[PDB]
Amino acid sequence: GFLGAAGSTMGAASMTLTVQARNLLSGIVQQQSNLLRAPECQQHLLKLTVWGIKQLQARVLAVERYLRDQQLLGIWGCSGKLICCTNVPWNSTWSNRNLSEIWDNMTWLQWDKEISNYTQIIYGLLEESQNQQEKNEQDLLAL
Amino acid sequence: GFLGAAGSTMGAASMTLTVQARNLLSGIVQQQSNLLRAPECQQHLLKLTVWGIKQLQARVLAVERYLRDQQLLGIWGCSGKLICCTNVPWNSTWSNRNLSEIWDNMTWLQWDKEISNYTQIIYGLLEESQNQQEKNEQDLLAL
Amino acid sequence: LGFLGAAGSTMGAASMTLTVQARNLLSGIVQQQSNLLRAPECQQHLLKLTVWGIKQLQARVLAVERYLRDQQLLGIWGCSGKLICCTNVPWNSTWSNRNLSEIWDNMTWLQWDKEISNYTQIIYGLLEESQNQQEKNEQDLLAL
Amino acid sequence: LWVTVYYGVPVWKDAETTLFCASDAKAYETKKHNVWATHCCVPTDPNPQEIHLENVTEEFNMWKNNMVEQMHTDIISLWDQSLKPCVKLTPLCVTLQCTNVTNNITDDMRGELKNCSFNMTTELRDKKQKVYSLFYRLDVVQINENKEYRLINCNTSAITQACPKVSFEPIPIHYCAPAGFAILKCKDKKFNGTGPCTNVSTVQCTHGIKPVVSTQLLLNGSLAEEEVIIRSENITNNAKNILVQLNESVQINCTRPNNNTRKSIRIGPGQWFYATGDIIGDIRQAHCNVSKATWNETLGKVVKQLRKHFGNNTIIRFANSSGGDLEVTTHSFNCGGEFFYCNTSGLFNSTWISNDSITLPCRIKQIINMWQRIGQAMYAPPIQGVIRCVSNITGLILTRDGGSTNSTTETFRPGGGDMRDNWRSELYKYKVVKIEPLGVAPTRCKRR
Amino acid sequence: WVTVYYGVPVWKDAETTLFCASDAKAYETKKHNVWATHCCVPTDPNPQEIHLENVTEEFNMWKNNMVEQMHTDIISLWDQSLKPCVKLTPLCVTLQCTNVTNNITDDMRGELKNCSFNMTTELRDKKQKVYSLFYRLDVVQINENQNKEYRLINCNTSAITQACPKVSFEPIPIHYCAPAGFAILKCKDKKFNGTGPCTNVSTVQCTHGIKPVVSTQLLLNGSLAEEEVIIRSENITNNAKNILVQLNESVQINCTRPNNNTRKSIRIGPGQWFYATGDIIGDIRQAHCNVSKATWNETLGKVVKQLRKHFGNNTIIRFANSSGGDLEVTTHSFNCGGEFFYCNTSGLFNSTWISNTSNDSITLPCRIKQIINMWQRIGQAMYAPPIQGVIRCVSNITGLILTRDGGSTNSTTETFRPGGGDMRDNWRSELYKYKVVKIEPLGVAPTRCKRR
Amino acid sequence: NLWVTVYYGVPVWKDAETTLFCASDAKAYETKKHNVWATHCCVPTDPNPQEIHLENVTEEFNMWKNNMVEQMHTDIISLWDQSLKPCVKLTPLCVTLQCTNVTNNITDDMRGELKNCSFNMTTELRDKKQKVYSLFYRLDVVQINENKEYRLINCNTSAITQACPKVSFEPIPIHYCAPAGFAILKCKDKKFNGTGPCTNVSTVQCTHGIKPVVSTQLLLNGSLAEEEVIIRSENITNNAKNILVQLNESVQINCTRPNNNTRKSIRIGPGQWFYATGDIIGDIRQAHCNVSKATWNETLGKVVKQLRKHFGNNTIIRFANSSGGDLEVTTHSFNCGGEFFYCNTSGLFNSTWISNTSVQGSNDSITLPCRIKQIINMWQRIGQAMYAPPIQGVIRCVSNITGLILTRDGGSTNSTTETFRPGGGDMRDNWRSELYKYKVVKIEPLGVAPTRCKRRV
Ligand SMILES: *[C@@H]1O[C@H](CO)[C@@H](O[C@@H]2O[C@H](CO)[C@@H](O[C@@H]3O[C@H](CO[C@H]4O[C@H](CO)[C@@H](O)[C@H](O)[C@@H]4O)[C@@H](O)[C@H](O[C@H]4O[C@H](CO)[C@@H](O)[C@H](O)[C@@H]4O)[C@@H]3O)[C@H](O)[C@H]2NC(C)=O)[C@H](O)[C@H]1NC(C)=O
Ligand SMILES: *[C@@H]1O[C@H](CO)[C@@H](O[C@@H]2O[C@H](CO)[C@@H](O[C@@H]3O[C@H](CO[C@H]4O[C@H](CO)[C@@H](O)[C@H](O)[C@@H]4O)[C@@H](O)[C@H](O[C@H]4O[C@H](CO)[C@@H](O)[C@H](O)[C@@H]4O)[C@@H]3O)[C@H](O)[C@H]2NC(C)=O)[C@H](O)[C@H]1NC(C)=O
Ligand SMILES: *[C@@H]1O[C@H](CO)[C@@H](O[C@@H]2O[C@H](CO)[C@@H](O)[C@H](O)[C@H]2NC(C)=O)[C@H](O)[C@H]1NC(C)=O
Ligand SMILES: *[C@@H]1O[C@H](CO)[C@@H](O[C@@H]2O[C@H](CO)[C@@H](O)[C@H](O)[C@H]2NC(C)=O)[C@H](O)[C@H]1NC(C)=O
Ligand SMILES: *[C@@H]1O[C@H](CO)[C@@H](O)[C@H](O)[C@H]1NC(C)=O
Ligand SMILES: *[C@@H]1O[C@H](CO)[C@@H](O)[C@H](O)[C@H]1NC(C)=O
Ligand SMILES: *[C@@H]1O[C@H](CO)[C@@H](O)[C@H](O)[C@H]1NC(C)=O
Ligand SMILES: *[C@@H]1O[C@H](CO)[C@@H](O)[C@H](O)[C@H]1NC(C)=O
Ligand SMILES: *[C@@H]1O[C@H](CO)[C@@H](O)[C@H](O)[C@H]1NC(C)=O
Repeated sequence: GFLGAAGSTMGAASMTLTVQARNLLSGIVQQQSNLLRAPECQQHLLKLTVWGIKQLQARVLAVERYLRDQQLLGIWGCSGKLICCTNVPWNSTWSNRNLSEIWDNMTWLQWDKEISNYTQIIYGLLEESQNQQEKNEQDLLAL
Repeated sequence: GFLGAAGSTMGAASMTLTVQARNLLSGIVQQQSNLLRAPECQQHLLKLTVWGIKQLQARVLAVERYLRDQQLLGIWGCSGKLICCTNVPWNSTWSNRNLSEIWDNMTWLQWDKEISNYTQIIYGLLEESQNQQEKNEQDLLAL
Repeated sequence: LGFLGAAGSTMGAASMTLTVQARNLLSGIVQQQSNLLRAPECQQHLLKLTVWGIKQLQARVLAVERYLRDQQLLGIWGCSGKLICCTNVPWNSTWSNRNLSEIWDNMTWLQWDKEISNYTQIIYGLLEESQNQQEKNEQDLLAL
Repeated sequence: LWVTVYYGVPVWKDAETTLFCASDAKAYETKKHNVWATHCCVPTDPNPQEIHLENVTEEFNMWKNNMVEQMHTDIISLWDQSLKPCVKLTPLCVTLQCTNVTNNITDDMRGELKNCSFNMTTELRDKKQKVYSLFYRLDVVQINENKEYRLINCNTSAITQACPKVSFEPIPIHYCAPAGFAILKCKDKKFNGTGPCTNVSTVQCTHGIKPVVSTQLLLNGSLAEEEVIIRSENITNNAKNILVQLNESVQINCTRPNNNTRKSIRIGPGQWFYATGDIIGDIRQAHCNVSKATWNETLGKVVKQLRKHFGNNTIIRFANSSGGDLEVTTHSFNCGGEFFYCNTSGLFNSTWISNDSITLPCRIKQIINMWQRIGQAMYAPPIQGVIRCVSNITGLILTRDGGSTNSTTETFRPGGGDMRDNWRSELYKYKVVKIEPLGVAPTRCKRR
Repeated sequence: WVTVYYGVPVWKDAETTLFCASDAKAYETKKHNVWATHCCVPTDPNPQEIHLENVTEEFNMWKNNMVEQMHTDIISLWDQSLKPCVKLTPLCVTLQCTNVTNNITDDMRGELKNCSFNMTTELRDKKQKVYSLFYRLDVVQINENQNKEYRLINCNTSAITQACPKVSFEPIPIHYCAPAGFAILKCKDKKFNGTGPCTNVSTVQCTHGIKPVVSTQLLLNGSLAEEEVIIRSENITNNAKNILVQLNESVQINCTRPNNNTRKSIRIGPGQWFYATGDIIGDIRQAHCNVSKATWNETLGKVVKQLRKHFGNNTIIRFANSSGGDLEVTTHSFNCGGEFFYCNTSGLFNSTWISNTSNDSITLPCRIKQIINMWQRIGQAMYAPPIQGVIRCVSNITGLILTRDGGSTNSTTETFRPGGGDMRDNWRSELYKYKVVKIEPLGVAPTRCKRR
Repeated sequence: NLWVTVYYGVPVWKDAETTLFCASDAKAYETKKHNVWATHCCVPTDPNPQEIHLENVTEEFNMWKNNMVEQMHTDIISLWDQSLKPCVKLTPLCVTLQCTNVTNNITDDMRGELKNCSFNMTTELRDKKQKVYSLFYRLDVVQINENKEYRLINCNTSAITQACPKVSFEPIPIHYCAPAGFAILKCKDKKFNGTGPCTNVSTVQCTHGIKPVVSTQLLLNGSLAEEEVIIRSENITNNAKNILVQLNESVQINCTRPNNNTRKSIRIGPGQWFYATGDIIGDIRQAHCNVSKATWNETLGKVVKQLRKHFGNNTIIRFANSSGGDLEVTTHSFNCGGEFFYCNTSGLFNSTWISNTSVQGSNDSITLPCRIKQIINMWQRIGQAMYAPPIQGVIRCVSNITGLILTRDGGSTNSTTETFRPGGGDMRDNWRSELYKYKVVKIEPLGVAPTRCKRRV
């Protein structure tokens, strides 16, 4: 059900995240690798360096985008968890959508369109928050 | 001591779990890369471009399988742990070897053949369990 | 600040700016690819140059491999997802006999790394053992 | 409220990436040294999966669809790679002495087929052999004027022979996106080529597209079952081509009633040159029979849709194309390994103020500059026997006459267009989008 | 109950791209040795084989994808090395030839031919008359109905490339290392009959080092089996399959081209040199091999005993020379000192064995061929340049390839002949011990523990 | 007790050697479409790159062990070969070349420097041969035994490829950039000689922008030294090491090919064109290189004054012209306007210094003659000769010097007139004059250190 809940409202799609989480890596890359290496006549494409380099670039950039997302989740704290809150309050500037409509009667696509320009501020705040949390952890464990 | 005690028993894995794990990337590609670049033969990899493409395919395949396993561990609430427990009950359908506790004599590569079926069912159960746990932890905060 | 947040300035305060060093290892790769992407009619000539394509592909793959090595090596030590983590392996005076104030000030990170280079592998080995023991103990605590 | 970071969000952004080919029915059916099957060795899904996106409305644009550019680059690269190891034909450029073919030839082809002969190298460098072969006049040019002749591409580019075993027959092609990307397929009935579309679904691979090369009439394409559709980036702008998609296939039967016999000459140490040895039977021009009544009905439907777009108080005319190269002034296509250039003046000759069959003459061209490049030239080997192809004309490429003509009569010509347009007729439904799994949202909960 | 274990020692039979390493990267040879230029990465200076206690594992040398990997690797490496070298397309011209009669023994009469021809040299307006000596296997007659006119055998619809003279083709040992995530299991069972289960399994990251030797009938410079003589032919009852015999003890063969030859350098292109065979100094004699006679008789007796162990005692075992066919398969072909030998081996497999007990040398004549069609790829030819001096090789015949004939109507005598011709078999002789295994270190298991 | 802490993101580094990424400025790609360097290093840089504070860090630099120079040499070699690869082969020119003198308004100097040659050339029809004529410089043509028959020199060693005329080899900034996980340490110490500690050490991601200029005896464009003059030899007293002088003040050079040249197009074969040198319009004169005499002798005085610090304070210093050898090294080779110049630098140097003033010397200008050859064997390769096409019209170039390459003649063990000559520097010297101050370093973000804190278990 890849992108099955894409037109569903926010929160309703939050139960499909694992299905969305997979197939960005392995599920499409590993399977396509096995299929590509399954039939004979591999040399009919290995010999053509242009196609091989194009496919390698596609695979490498897929892995790099996945690693970018994973490192961003790590540097904000709480990686390896698909849904995880933080301690950064939501500004009224960021679309001021204090309605319940944030979690109902609005698709994730429209919401991504809404706050597209506030993203980097949030990411910097998350980075600083994780820095503060780790410093506090080290200090308290020292105590 | 790679694959040491591979036929000893399931219960005597212990630090072998580390020994296998680091063998996937740590050293086996980085020290291998140092060995490859050391004698100043990069030109013979850039030349004979098919050989370079084959080496790159091997590297990205190793990285792809490692990231596949890491993502699967993350989806199951087991990221960063070589050993982790889950809440999914064990089914006698998967394995009825319960007249004697497994890990007493059984070794890997034998019990793995017994368990080769129903594996995707187990992976689906683990995925659903971790998703439910994440949803519960989302709800519990500020409840 | 910048790529190096007062690198070599001091051992203590330099640890207060670690996120940029952590981020660069893939931010550079992604931003280099972004720079290539914004410049169309560039990929064709470079792709036809098989040698250059293989060169930069190897560069990107090696960067990713080093980052994955570091992350796996932190995971084996029970420190995944933390830039700063403490362990339960006692420090040995054989590696270095200085006190905390002697090193966390009046010394730079590069000098410290030079001071404990020969023993580095040994420390790593010890760390591995620690994590395994802890995980085994956790199983016992889950048995109770 | 507080910040929550979500991974696995189902959202996307428009993006351009590299798609990879995949084909079905390749186990033994297409293992005849077919180019497309050989390159597209990746198997497809035996049971392709399609996911409907409920309540999703997305903006599509076929005239900015990077999949088309990807397909164009891929097919040109595949063509060049297929021709690359095949033998070269530089020694053919030697001076060519020709006479006319008068052996039981009809009046139509008088001068169309020339019996040429020439000195050429052998496996040994120091020994030359005089050989004889037939050439179509389109690939032969006179010089020093009396009977001396030259190949057309002698002074422009080296001529490569297509490998005789290699076949360029179209097969279904599925473009599959790599990981992190999805192909959104529109399902708006009578989608006019751009703008919003609902009923959208998602796929990992496109439906089977036959990469059929034609220059005036779209062949073996898909049918717009709902009604005849007209698409163009700007109807007012006469410089833009018009792609007309039909709701019924038109039947065309093209043929070369000549029982060809093919010679095989050794030119060098490991090099074979194939030349049209002779014609066993009578010589008659290659031609295409088009179902006349079906064509009349098809033009009627197209005229109705053109009236809806332009108006029903003006006359609509169809006239044959203007001047230029044979690649554009005629319906050029591939049939059974040979190449046809058919004069389409018998079709687009009509006016619509308010058992029969049409015969289109067709010439045969061997030395070809495919893709309208300059530095390359492909020599199609002759093909033994008699060639017949039965094709579905499914779409037309029309260009409105530039003149205003007092806004009285609008004349549409079969002007053809760029090769990309053909695949646009099969790639208007699709759009490539990269997934953006990471997002942020408000919540009522905060980290401890 | 479910525990997810990562780092589990689990195996899967899988195929992957191995890479190769040259032992020690010694610069004794240099000369752009193709086996040293390729396999750049240094080997392990001290490989650490790991024994797996209580591990019985299945092997199958006739389903081993390592063999195909090395066949593809050696073919591709040969093409890569040969590709940037002089093309002798200008050489394919009419040749005016005579017999060589100057100080030549009886056996070589008509073997050599002194051929003159016109060549294009350094300028497209100049034709240079040059001459060279060619072996009759590389030259064929044309216009036979009318000194005489000949051509090369490559002219008959094939392109020919000269090997770069500086490049050496000596078989340096090569260690095959598996990439990350894989391992190479070794059998070590000294009586392993090619397929099936085996004990004493061990693991390595690299093979023991294989010499990529090219030979057709007899296997040279291989490894020996300790439990007498090993026979591996799948199930041997099907006579259509080849039979690889690995020997208890090395049999010594001294092969040589005794003619004192000289290299004549000619220029064709701006920087393209062609290396013709100059006049032979001294007597012209037949290149030949000497096999230790009594050693050969003992070895063939051992092979006879091990064949009896499958076909019984009350049976006649007769060794006869190879059948007809191309020179590549009817003879024992090999590469000695950079030259190509084709030796008639009928002097060895000439015996009958019905035995009821249940100093001298054998001379093999050899022909020399310069124009090689390696691996039977029609459409490509490699020209081996002549090598000045006198060539001697001393080598260990360690195995052989045998084809069995049908049982006729009575099935009383089993007739064996030399076989081979598919180079993969040679590789199998050094790859029956190894198997490529993929590691899948992620498994599940039950436990008393449950997550909180 | 104290416990181990594992820090990630630790700012430490090692001296590693890796591949580097080249990237021109955006405007270099907007225009100069056919330029080879804009095409190759097409990926744009940061329009406003930022450097990093000094951080009170000292670091050791060594330019003669700098792998960046090897990287640039390999990159330019590969780029050059790949740029010449698609262009036409001129194998058909290796024919008996029948030549005579020119004798058309030729001054005394250029007598015999040009030759009117003719030959049978192929056409598109392989059986039809066309007699054609062209103009060749004497350096590209050699005699056969003995109006008179000659051959091209390349046909004696290797087949020759014509450079594509549309391709421009003009130098542009390159800005070598490090890949991810690496950084480039820049040394800002004024009068930094080389191979030593450096204190004013900044860190960057890309270099300041280096023109890949090709010149043998004198450098022609680049970065001027900060102050006075700097002398850079791996071992000054070795006598087999180049000296790599760099100047704080540029020296103007006016280079010119004055002949009004024209280009003649001949058809080699299908889609293949040979560009011969047509008849020169007007009169003929040898190529000139003008140097400001006042500036030149002042610069030489500065160089002598700086040299005296490394040698005895009263050592007489002697500048003599280059020794014999290959034309690549015995003269000042360079590329100007797509043509190749080889200038006799005996006019420069040729002096002695005893009291910080020219013994022979004392608005004016020194004229250096220059020969021109079309057939080039660049980088001292054996094969892979290149045929430079002629450039129509006249040729002008305004160049600087920005340092020169000198070799010290050992002579005897007693130092009377220790001599310096124009060093036949390899191209690695040409780029090592620019890539000094720069060191490539890998980042080792992982480290360990003791603390007071123990993990909680
Ligand atoms: C639009 O789509 C149509 C089909 O839907 C295409 O028309 C087909 O084109 C193919 C390719 O040329 C034709 O296939 C050819 O058929 C020849 C005749 O075969 C007869 O005999 C066989 C015996 O088994 C029958 O099965 C068959 O039905 C016929 O009765 C073959 O001789 C051809 O073989 C060629 O290839 C083989 C290798 O496979 C060689 O050994 C042969 O010597 C020969 O070179 C070939 O298979 C097919 O017949 C056409 N269909 C129809 C109905 O005629 C159009 O081409 C396509 N439009 C465009 C523009 O491409
Ligand atoms: C050290 O650095 C200096 C400058 O920093 C270099 O000197 C420059 O060299 C380049 C290349 O040789 C010169 O560029 C050429 O200039 C010619 C004259 O240009 C004048 O006239 C035109 C007439 O339209 C004016 O537009 C222009 O502004 C000037 O006033 C041009 O005719 C040349 O064009 C040819 O080459 C280009 C290549 O892209 C083609 O597109 C053209 O069609 C034509 O074929 C060329 O542009 C430049 O003029 C020099 N500088 C100065 C100030 O004159 C040195 O070369 C460099 N050192 C070394 C060793 O290279
Ligand atoms: C090349 O020579 C020209 C003169 O032909 C120089 O041009 C001028 O020279 C006068 C001399 O007093 C200066 O005052 C001007 O400023 C110069 N003008 C320009 C535009 O250059 C020119 O400088 C010389 N170039 C070099 C590099 O030596
Ligand atoms: C000239 O050569 C002499 C040696 O022949 C150099 O060294 C002198 O060695 C004698 C040996 O006893 C000493 O007494 C002198 O004092 C040395 N001379 C000096 C100047 O130290 C001498 O150095 C050489 N001079 C030069 C300028 O190279
Ligand atoms: C192999 O099995 C035997 C008997 O079961 C046992 O004693 C021995 O320890 C095993 N080997 C190991 C665990 O390495
Ligand atoms: C090896 O011996 C076993 C013994 O059971 C037999 O089953 C198998 O077929 C034999 N294989 C070969 C290749 O001889
Ligand atoms: C050019 O003139 C000189 C006069 O000394 C003469 O020796 C030489 O042969 C001439 N060159 C040609 C090619 O005629
Ligand atoms: C120079 O050329 C002119 C023609 O342009 C001619 O009249 C004159 O004699 C020539 N002079 C010399 C010295 O070549
Ligand atoms: C250089 O030459 C000029 C010429 O007038 C002179 O003024 C100046 O003093 C000279 N410099 C030296 C250092 O000799």
